[PDB]
Amino acid sequence: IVLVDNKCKCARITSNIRIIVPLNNRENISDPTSPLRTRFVYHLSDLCKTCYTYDRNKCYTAVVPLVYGGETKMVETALTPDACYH
Amino acid sequence: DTAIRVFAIPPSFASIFLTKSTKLTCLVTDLTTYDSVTISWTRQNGEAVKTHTNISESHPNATFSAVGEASICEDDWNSGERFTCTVTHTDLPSPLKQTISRPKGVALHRPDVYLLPPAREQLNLRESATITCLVTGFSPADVFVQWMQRGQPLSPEKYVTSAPMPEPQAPGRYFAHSILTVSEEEWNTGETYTCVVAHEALPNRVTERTVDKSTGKPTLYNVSLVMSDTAGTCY
Amino acid sequence: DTAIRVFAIPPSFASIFLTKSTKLTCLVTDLTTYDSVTISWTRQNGEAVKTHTNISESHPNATFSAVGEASICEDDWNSGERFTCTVTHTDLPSPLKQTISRPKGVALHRPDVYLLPPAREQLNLRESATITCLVTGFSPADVFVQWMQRGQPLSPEKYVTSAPMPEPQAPGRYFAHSILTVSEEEWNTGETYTCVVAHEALPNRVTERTVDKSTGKPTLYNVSLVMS
Repeated sequence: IVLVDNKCKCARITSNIRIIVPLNNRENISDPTSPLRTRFVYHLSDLCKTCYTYDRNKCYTAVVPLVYGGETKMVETALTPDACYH
Repeated sequence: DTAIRVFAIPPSFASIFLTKSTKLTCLVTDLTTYDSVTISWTRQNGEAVKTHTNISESHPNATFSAVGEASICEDDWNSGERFTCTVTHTDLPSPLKQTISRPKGVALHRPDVYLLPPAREQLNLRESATITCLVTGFSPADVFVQWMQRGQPLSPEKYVTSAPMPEPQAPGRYFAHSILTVSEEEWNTGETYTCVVAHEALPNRVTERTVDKSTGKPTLYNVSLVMSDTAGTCY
Repeated sequence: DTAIRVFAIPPSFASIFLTKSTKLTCLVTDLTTYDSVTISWTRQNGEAVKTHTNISESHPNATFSAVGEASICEDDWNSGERFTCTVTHTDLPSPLKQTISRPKGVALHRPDVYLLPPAREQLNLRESATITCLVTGFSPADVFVQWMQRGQPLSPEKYVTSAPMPEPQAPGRYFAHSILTVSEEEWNTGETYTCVVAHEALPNRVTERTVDKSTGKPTLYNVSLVMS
């Protein structure tokens, strides 16, 4: 019965049409250092073939620099460590 | 050929797909029934063909002869595998030869199927329903169609199909139709109705389509756009 | 298949419905080569009728033959009678009573016509659109169909209709289809398309069914913008 259950945009169409549109998220998902894209588009045709949310099973990541005593070093950090693994 | 016509009915794509046997049948009509009526097959190059299997015992006019055929594999059907039916009889002074080749289909076009549910008006009659599987935007010809219901190839007595006619956009495109009658209630439930279309231009020569009340036009729209100021993930 | 072969011809009603003129012509393919022909046209009642004329001496077979047309009254021809000519040959009397008249009687049934619009995929592709006209459940055969756009008869090249075919339910029932191509732009807010159907088993000898963008059903959206 559930025609489409895209978790990228949380669009579920039971044939009901449910779409959650979280406001807090940066334009670019690759890094947080990007404008805040408030616009949201939900093309049903395209969706039935640039994500906004994050899947529960998906654990994104981005590389960031760190400097303590020596030289700047790049280390990976997960945007949702709870999903990855008080 | 001018005197004494010779029929030649090659194997259609349906038998290649379902029966899986390319048999080239050739016969002679309006001829005498004596002996010496030998029907043989050979390639124009000179090579012969397999034995004529599954001959026809009875004849329309009890013509004492043996139809010529060959159980060749599908490889002898692509573009460059021609054939020749030779017939000999005492009445004629010399044997008659009939050469046949492939149409060499050109301007291949991926079939574009656009199905749509039965018309609303039928529902008011409430006596019977009919479904269409019109196909268009395809080339070359020789497109097969069938109506499946949960892997149940429906008999030709249930569904009918038409030959393809030239499309108005251009002559390098054809279109065909295939209807199937059922009861209105059966259509109401959907019953996993599907249409299977086989065409050489298709990458796999098999394409399935289906339709239901939902597919056509749902009047209701229980749209629920949850704003969810802050979810981040799937809330 | 054994001699007396008749090549495919258009016996359809449009033969007289497009120009509104009775036309009577009967011939056999590959006729015997002879000078002139023993024309003879008479009704089954017994009285003779005006013979055809306008013999066009032009054939691809180069076989000396004759072919023409004859216009007769409508009451008698459409009197439930399968009018048949009686043209014979000069060498030997051979009355060819070929039924150029349509089959009257047998069984009358309303040809149910449904006018269905193009699929959503076709319009979304935004390349073209096809409107379907299904004619079903009628008798006898030879049901004609045509298209119009508010008195604007579109060229036959635009649309196309299948010749009648028997129905799977029973031989008496038939069915046919007529497709019409058109751009999507007009199908959105352009003009209305009408599929007229002509059949002997009709009260006015013709009906009509129109369609346009709103041919579907009114959509009832229920939007619920749930917010924090």
